[PDB]
Amino acid sequence: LRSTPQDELHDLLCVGFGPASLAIAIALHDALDPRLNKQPKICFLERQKQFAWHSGMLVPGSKMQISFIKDLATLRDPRSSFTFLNYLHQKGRLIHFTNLSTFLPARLEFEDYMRWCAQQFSDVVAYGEEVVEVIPGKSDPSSSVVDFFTVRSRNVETGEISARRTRKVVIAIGGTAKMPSGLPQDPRIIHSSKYCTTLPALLKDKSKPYNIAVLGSGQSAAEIFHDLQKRYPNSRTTLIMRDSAMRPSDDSPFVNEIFNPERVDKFYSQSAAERQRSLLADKATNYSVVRLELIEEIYNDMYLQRVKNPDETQWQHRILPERKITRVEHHGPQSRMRIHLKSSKPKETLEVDALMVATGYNRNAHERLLSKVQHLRPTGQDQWKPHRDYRVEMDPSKVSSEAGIWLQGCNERTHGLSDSLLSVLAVRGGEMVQSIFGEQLE
Amino acid sequence: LRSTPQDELHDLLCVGFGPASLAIAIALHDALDPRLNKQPKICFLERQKQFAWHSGMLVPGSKMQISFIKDLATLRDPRSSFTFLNYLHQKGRLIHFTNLSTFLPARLEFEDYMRWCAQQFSDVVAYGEEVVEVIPGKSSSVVDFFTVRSRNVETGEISARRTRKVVIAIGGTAKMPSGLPQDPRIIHSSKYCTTLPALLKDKSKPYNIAVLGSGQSAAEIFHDLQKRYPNSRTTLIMRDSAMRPSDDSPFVNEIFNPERVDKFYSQSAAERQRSLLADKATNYSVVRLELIEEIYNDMYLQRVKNPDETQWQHRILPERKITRVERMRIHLKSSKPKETLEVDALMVATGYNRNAHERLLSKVQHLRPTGQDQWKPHRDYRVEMDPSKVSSEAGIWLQGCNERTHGLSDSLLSVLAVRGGEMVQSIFGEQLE
Amino acid sequence: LRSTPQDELHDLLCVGFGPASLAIAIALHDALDPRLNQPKICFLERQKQFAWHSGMLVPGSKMQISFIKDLATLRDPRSSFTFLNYLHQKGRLIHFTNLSTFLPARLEFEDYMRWCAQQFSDVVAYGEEVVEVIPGKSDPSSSVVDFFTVRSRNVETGEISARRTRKVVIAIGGTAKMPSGLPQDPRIIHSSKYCTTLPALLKDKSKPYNIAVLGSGQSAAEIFHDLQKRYPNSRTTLIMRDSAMRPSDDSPFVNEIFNPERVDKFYSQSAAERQRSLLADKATNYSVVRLELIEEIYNDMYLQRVKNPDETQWQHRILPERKITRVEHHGPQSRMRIHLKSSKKETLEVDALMVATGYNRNAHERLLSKVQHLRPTGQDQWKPHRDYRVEMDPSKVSSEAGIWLQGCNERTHGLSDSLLSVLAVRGGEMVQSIFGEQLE
Amino acid sequence: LRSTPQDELHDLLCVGFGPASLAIAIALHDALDPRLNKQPKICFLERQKQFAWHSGMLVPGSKMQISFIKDLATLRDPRSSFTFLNYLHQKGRLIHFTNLSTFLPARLEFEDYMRWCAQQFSDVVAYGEEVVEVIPGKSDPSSSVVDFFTVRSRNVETGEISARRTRKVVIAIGGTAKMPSGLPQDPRIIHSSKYCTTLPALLKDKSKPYNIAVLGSGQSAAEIFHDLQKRYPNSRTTLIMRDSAMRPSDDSPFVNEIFNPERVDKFYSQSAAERQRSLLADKATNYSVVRLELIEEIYNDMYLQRVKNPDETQWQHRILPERKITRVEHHGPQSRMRIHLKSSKKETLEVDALMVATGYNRNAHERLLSKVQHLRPTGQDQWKPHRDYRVEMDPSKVSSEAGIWLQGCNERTHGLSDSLLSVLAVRGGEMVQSIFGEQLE
Ligand SMILES: Cc1cc2c(cc1C)N(C[C@H](O)[C@H](O)[C@H](O)COP(=O)(O)OP(=O)(O)OC[C@H]1O[C@@H](n3cnc4c(N)ncnc43)[C@H](O)[C@@H]1O)c1[nH]c(=O)[nH]c(=O)c1N2
Ligand SMILES: Cc1cc2c(cc1C)N(C[C@H](O)[C@H](O)[C@H](O)COP(=O)(O)OP(=O)(O)OC[C@H]1O[C@@H](n3cnc4c(N)ncnc43)[C@H](O)[C@@H]1O)c1[nH]c(=O)[nH]c(=O)c1N2
Ligand SMILES: Cc1cc2c(cc1C)N(C[C@H](O)[C@H](O)[C@H](O)COP(=O)(O)OP(=O)(O)OC[C@H]1O[C@@H](n3cnc4c(N)ncnc43)[C@H](O)[C@@H]1O)c1[nH]c(=O)[nH]c(=O)c1N2
Ligand SMILES: Cc1cc2c(cc1C)N(C[C@H](O)[C@H](O)[C@H](O)COP(=O)(O)OP(=O)(O)OC[C@H]1O[C@@H](n3cnc4c(N)ncnc43)[C@H](O)[C@@H]1O)c1[nH]c(=O)[nH]c(=O)c1N2
Ligand SMILES: NCCC[C@H](N)C(=O)O
Ligand SMILES: NCCC[C@H](N)C(=O)O
Ligand SMILES: NCCC[C@H](N)C(=O)O
Repeated sequence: LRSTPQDELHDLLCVGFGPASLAIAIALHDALDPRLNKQPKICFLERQKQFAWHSGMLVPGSKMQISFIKDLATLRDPRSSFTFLNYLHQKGRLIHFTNLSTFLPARLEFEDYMRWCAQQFSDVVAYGEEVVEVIPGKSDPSSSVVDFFTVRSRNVETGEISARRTRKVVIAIGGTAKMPSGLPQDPRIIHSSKYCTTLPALLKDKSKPYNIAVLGSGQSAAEIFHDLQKRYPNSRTTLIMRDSAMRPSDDSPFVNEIFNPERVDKFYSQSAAERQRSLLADKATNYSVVRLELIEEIYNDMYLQRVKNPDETQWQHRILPERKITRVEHHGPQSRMRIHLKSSKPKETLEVDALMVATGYNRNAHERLLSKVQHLRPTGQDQWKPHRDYRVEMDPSKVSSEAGIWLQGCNERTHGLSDSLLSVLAVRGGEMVQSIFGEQLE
Repeated sequence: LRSTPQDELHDLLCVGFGPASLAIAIALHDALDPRLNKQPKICFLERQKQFAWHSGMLVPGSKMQISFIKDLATLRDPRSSFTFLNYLHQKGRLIHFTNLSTFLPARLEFEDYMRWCAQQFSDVVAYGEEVVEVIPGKSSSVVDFFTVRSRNVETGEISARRTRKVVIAIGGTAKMPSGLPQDPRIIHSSKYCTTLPALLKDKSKPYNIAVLGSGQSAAEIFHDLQKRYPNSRTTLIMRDSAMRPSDDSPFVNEIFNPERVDKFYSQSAAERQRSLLADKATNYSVVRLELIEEIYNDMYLQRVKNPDETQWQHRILPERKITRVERMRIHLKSSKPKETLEVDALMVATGYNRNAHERLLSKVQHLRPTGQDQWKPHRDYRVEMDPSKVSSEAGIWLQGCNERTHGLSDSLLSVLAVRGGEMVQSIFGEQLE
Repeated sequence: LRSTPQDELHDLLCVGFGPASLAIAIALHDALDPRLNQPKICFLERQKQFAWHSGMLVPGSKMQISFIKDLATLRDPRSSFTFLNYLHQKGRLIHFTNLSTFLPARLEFEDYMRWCAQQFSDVVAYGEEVVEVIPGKSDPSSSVVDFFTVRSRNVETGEISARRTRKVVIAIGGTAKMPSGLPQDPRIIHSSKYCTTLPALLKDKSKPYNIAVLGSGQSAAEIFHDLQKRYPNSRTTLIMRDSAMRPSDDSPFVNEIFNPERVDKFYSQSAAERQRSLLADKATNYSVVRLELIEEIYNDMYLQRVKNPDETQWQHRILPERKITRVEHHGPQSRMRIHLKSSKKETLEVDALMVATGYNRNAHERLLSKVQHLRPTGQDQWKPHRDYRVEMDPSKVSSEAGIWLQGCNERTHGLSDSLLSVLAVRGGEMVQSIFGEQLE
Repeated sequence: LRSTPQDELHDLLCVGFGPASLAIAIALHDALDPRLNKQPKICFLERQKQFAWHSGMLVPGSKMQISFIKDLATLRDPRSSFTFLNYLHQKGRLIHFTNLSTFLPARLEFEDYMRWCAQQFSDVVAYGEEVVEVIPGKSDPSSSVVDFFTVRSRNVETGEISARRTRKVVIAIGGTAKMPSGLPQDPRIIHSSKYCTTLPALLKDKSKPYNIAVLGSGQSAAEIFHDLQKRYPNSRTTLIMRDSAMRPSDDSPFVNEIFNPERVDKFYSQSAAERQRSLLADKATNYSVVRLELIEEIYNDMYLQRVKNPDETQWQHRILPERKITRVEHHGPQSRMRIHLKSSKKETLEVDALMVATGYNRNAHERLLSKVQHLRPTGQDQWKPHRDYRVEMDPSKVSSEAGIWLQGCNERTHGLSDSLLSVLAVRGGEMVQSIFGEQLE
């Protein structure tokens, strides 16, 4: 994809360059390849200084939780140059991965696969750009009708505010860390999204006997609890969960069909109540769950401590189920905080050097980013309403049919449990290219 | 165990000789064995003509869903002669089972294990006897024994036995949808292997057979039908969108540990009810993952041959409910808050109710304390009796129907070895000291 | 690929259209595709349509090789002839993803190869059984051989036809191997003819036939296991010389001998090291069974032990360390009498004996008999170079003419030679060696 | 079992208190329990200061490679108190092990079970006792036939020599470390049997970037190669194997029937040629093989290194196949040795240690029995045990009330299960009937 001058009127601007935007960029490339099919002025803005995929949780040994066939191209076109298999071949690694007999690459490897993808679009991506607002624009003096948008971004290095004009906008900014409201702010209280990048700076000495607590019972909580035991081999770690136990993620094959690309149509057209009941019944596919293999390795590690000492209170690493944090003392010059625990049903204290908080994410950042254009929604809406093709509803007497804003990655409530994942990314990128660029390339 | 003359006043009579009563019999044997602990008058009444474990569902290839370590003795005393490993050694099969490298024996094999246990108690078990009522007795207004009346299934004659203590261990009764009519071609899962072959005699005919439900039994029946009638057209009808996997992940699975019954029983009703609901995936409306996948590959091969799933020989109809049954004509609607199948048979795999003891005890429920509409079992499974109406040497115990008070392990094999031990100490404890 | 008129001088004629030749046609197609980067080519195939070992497409049989080792992906994952691309064209890619397996059903993997093969219909002549490769000399003044005449028998009409080509590839797989001393009888059927021939012999699926199976490898286990479902009342007997079925090896360090990049290193080794290396890796391919199938068969036997502790009474039995000493097959009797002795006093009466004893890969020697005098003086076997071209006497054969062997070269090229393992990459090298300079 | 006074004439003296002898003592207990069936003078001598099972190879995370049902009692009688399942019950862990859902306990745990068994026989076991010779004895001067043996043991603490008299002797001494001949003696060259016990004493600082080499391709080499990478996370380890690859151990179910106890009869009665051919064809069940799960993990580790750098030669931890050591230079002050390698059809490594995982020889019984070697029948140069493991003696030189039995060193005559735990439970039973059968009847 060729770059467009920054001051020119773009056909599309995407906010964020994570996998969701990357799959749009790939799909456009493939849609423009005569070899694969029957140029738009595009750019991408990403706040990070270079492409990176959840680097705070690139835990040593952590694995993907989705078949590599669900990559950024293969489900739309296995012939694409951006398949995961073509990447291995380009690296001289395909025969070697074949002998792994796994559908589950290491997270480190799949991120390098996406880095290999992203770097081929570097001419159309501006890194170190934090988008802060979308502002309406009207190109014609005669009309009060909005027919473009001005996107404003702050450069993370200079702080300078730059402005770009585009006819259409995509918001693909993933999630922001979700914290329990009652925890106080403190350098020693670190969300899972920043585990690998900040906790080593906080606890520099790998051999010191730190007390480190982990809050949560889902995949990130189990991976952090397990990694800590290897990363700090002399530590005393504690897993604090509201649930009675870690529970297994569900990717049994019939259940897993809710993630098929062709289900988005059927999910979207069902009623709101039916959608919420469906999301709840399938909660075990994605939320507050741990891969069984990790459950079993952690259970075996607990069992070995039981062999060595039958008294669980003396174990080096413990799990405290059905617990909730009632108070955290974080004042004073001392190394450690005092966490107060009660049962999580409708006394005990831990002194810890750090509390890792694995409570997931919110996906509501588009509301702050779009506030200066929310007066363009149809009358009476307090939320953005994406259509099946992901374009939000605008008042048609206020917005031209040539302008629009699309949302990506935050539509689980309307489009299904695959919306925030990689599951439908290859196909969605294709649908998006037809939606945003169809008539232009036709 | 030696027999007691039928006309004598027993120390204990157990109603039903399924695994729960068998473990009680085994625990008593071990309690009386000097090798294991350095005789009470007992007897068992069983409706079936001989020992059998869910004979309607011994489908070919069906496996146990619980480790063989959870047999009728091992968790209580690994040295017992009634362990599953001791049974295999007695059969000359222990080295061969070792090499299977499985904790989950065939259900056919596990039934044989318990049959082998049961035959060692043949002298105290009366088979072909349907208990029909438990009546109070007064040896005064204080009740100090119970008269248990049973109908012989062969003669129909009503026999009567007197006992100081009674155990009700009668498992469950088939739970049916209220809207199904009575017809020989509508069969609960409990009678699948024993009744459907007599109905569908010719294995090669193109029968249409429907299977109702989405749990382990529905999947086993659905899958077995395709092998048993290879030209049939089968349909699995589920209210749910998919079969879901059973959970025995190791931390979740500790709720079935024997020492958790103490903590579970002492929790409040609300905590017990919420605990049961969150752990529902361990036992209800769930299928062993291996079977889900096996069935999925079978669907996949049909997809290879025909991309149109509506033309497939064997189908799954998710999110459906039966609205009427009129070959029978099944009418289906969506199960969310006009389809028809014509079927030669309807298999109904909807589980069980365990409330059959209430009718069996109806004539003694006036001995409960004032204001009770249900039997209230204590931790040791003894039901509360009015202390001014029933002597303390008399009482009634419930087994297998106490999930609400004692946890999800109550109707399963999980805690039987240990529970038998508690039951023998509960019921015969002071007698043996 | 466009067809070449039959009477014209071809650049390449391949004998056989199985997977080995199929990887060649796909490779040449891709070499000519501008997205990824015409010779006069034709393929002759004895079968009337494309088919891959149809006698052993037993129900539930699975591949023993990763779908990644299909006919294109290791050479170019972008090719249109990949297995993942096949699934996508059939609208089945998402459903296969949820299978979570690298091992498709053999029935499915054959449909993928048929789907590929159908795109070359214009350059494949089916129903043509090649019978000889004859020398040709274009110049009456020269004694030099510079083209070859391939004669093929029409399987329907019996008519013989001749096609001329400068270069020949022999890609004809293997021939059924039978133990000498078994006699010929319609009730004695090699594994290669199981699905196509046994139903014609034993028509009644419910009759209590006695059926014996000879061998201890993958096909023997699959036939033994399939018979029990196909004839549910039968008595089956698996007769093995070995003491037990042994598991096939695709553990990851060992499995690298099948890497495409091992063909160079293996080939450059001496005969002794090559003969020794093949021997040490026998468990990857010969007289071995998929562990999962071993475990299933074992579970079936254990259940019979639950039902009856006397092994002699079992419906289905395995007889280890046995050899067949004699077969009585004349007489009006439906059944044969197989006489057994230990292989270090048994008779079986059987309605059929299935023989799962593998293949020989020497059939090209008869097909090349009329050109073997072009070999260098003193050779008794065709000597394939690294690029699979056989050594010819350079004073007898022009440098523009040659013959290549495919699939029969394990002795020089390693255990992957007769499998699907290196076909994608080998198809590509073959196109470079045969057509490289032409496409310059 | 009740102890017998040291100076008295014993019925049985066992050299060694490892698993083979432990199953015999357990079997004798169970034979004497009226609870299990319808006391002989016994004592056990063990060189180690207390019971231990290959503690040099109790690698963290190491698993058993045999189902727990093949413990020290269960195949002979599941009702014994010495079963693995009963041990868990005594330790209050049975339900917790059940939820593990594995037939393969940790090596750490299974050793603890045998320690739990062994401690119940502490009264008949003399630890720290190295038996050095067995000496013929004649109770009647005028008769020329031997009817007892004197077993002499050296105390590892004091050096004091102790002699004990017995009518029957069992030799159950496991193996001695087998080293390749061309390797020299050096403290930085340590056999695998001494890994956990010696290597940390050599390489004290776990964080320095040591070069450590491992020689071999079987289970022990892979276990040590994998463990070094976690134990010394900054080290560079090298696995050197003569074979081209690590190969999976075979315990598939039909092949695995060779370890069934009832097969010992059929195997023993085969001719030497058939037995030698049988051992070779089933070699992948026990020799130069690694548990598949470990192979796959080591392979995943190599693959991740390939992800980080495609050039193998720059990798931290490497595997060098089809290699042989042609020379080791180890003289001088330089901390590292120089290993010289050639293909096994000029490469050199500087190493701080060479771990040698080359298995064992089981011929130590010949030196120990040298002073009784003249009692064998004429023309034998090796001890030949009968099916019941009793060695052949000249019947004119030794009374029938006396004899010597071998345990664990009889693979050649009794099958691949002989050196393992596979038949210990049943064999212990046969041994008590052979040695004490008439005595208890
Ligand atoms: C540790 C961990 C592990 C997994 C997963 C999450 C996490 C945290 N996921 C789910 C995950 O959401 C998914 O893998 C993708 O990251 C979805 O990509 P998105 O593009 O929607 O956003 P994502 O968070 O990937 O990327 C969003 C981008 O937007 C940028 N951005 C934010 N604000 C901006 C602004 N104001 N201006 C410009 N740019 C901005 C961010 O920097 C980021 O680069 C997953 N899914 C799956 O299918 N399989 C799996 O195995 C996993 N595993
Ligand atoms: C098909 C199937 C498969 C499984 C299971 C159930 C079913 C239906 N279960 C759970 C099952 O309930 C449990 O294994 C035991 O059978 C419970 O034993 P009870 O004897 O308490 O009931 P159960 O039904 O076993 O026994 C009750 C007995 O009383 C008799 N009876 C009833 N009424 C009577 C009367 N009025 N008079 C005299 N006798 C009477 C009955 O005939 C029966 O023999 C299971 N659990 C587990 O832990 N692991 C597993 O894998 C499975 N698998
Ligand atoms: C039951 C079974 C199962 C498997 C396998 C074989 C068998 C029999 N194979 C091994 C097999 O060799 C391989 O898969 C490929 O078929 C190799 O194909 P070839 O083209 O080399 O010849 P192959 O035998 O496939 O086909 C050669 C073709 O040549 C044609 N032909 C022969 N002689 C002729 C003549 N005289 N005139 C004209 N045409 C002629 C034949 O008709 C045939 O179609 C396998 N491999 C693998 O990599 N993974 C696996 O899981 C398996 N599984
Ligand atoms: C690291 C490792 C791991 C395993 C195994 C071996 C090794 C090295 N084995 C095989 C192993 O040989 C077997 O488990 C038992 O050790 C066999 O016991 P032995 O009694 O033959 O003695 P073993 O070799 O156990 O012990 C012999 C004893 O004799 C003593 N002794 C020696 N000489 C003496 C003397 N001169 N005087 C006094 N005492 C003396 C020694 O001190 C020692 O205690 C195994 N098997 C299996 O079935 N499953 C498995 O998973 C494994 N795993
Ligand atoms: N959390 C990851 C879920 C991935 C999903 N099961 C899929 O197969 O697409
Ligand atoms: N017969 C199967 C050979 C496949 C080979 N192990 C491979 O991985 O290429
Ligand atoms: N090397 C350990 C051998 C274990 C053996 N396969 C058995 O089943 O006894």
